[PDB]
Amino acid sequence: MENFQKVEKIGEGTYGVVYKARNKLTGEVVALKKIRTEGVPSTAIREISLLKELNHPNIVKLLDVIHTENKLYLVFEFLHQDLKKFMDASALTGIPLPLIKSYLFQLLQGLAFCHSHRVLHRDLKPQNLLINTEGAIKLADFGLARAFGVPVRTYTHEVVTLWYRAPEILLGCKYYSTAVDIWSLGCIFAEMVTRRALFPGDSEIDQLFRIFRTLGTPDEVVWPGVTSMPDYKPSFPKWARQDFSKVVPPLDEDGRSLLSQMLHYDPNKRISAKAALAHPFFQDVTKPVPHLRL
Ligand SMILES: Nc1nc(Nc2ccc(S(N)(=O)=O)cc2)sc1C(=O)c1ccccc1[N+](=O)[O-]
Repeated sequence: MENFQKVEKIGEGTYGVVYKARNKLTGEVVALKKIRTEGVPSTAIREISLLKELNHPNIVKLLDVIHTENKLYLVFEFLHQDLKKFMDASALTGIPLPLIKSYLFQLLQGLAFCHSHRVLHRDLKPQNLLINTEGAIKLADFGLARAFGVPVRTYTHEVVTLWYRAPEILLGCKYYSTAVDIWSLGCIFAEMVTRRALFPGDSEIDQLFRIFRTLGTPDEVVWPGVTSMPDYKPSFPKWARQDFSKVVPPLDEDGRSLLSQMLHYDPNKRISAKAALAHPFFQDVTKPVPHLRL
């Protein structure tokens, strides 16, 4: 900590606190995540160093990893705003479609890259997507397969957002696939368009049921194997799928077609990041400059 001047706290998670800080030596401004433990997991710490090699324009750069004094510090390149704040600042007007499209395209490139390197994000949400004045957007705060005991109560405690969680996770799947990130990104795409969260559940069952109420209760026809999943109950209510044109108006058919493919129930039917990049929706993609108030 003596090597870093804390300028201000820029957030807090269940097991980590994030500060904007300055390197007393270099003068470089960074985001510093501080994580508290009785020796700390080497396995979890392992995966970390791995992320250091994942360098891509749409992935926040992990500069350094420091284990010391029973604390783990992650130092990342600093960006000035997250998508959650940007969406809130743009709620009255809405983000222009060309910017929505550019951000979606860039995030898919980022995912295409991590997925081809067998890296999953696992917890995409607007707060973990960072933007800069040049029109770029980047994936931040990648989640580990396991880096700390199943989070359920933080020091001061904070409510975990389930809004972007894929249905297979909610149904108890033990192994996540790259498809979980595509689902989360589709939820974010919908939110940028409508200016309302797609599935705002306040509990795991409410989250699951909100997804079911919109996309219809899944069955073996659309999702083979779903009725044998760990948390599936034959007692789940059976909702009919809602007309998709009601879900994200006034998004055009190209956008709606791509979103429907990102939200397929079956992880194996859900579009890949690579395939999504080739979807007709991106035929006219460009890279606009966002109006950012910092
Ligand atoms: N790199 C980086 N930059 C940031 N700046 C920032 C500046 C302003 C705002 S805001 N609310 O719009 O004013 C938000 C973020 S956060 C961040 C992260 O890498 C990060 C992102 C999410 C969770 C945890 C971490 N983390 O582990 O450091």
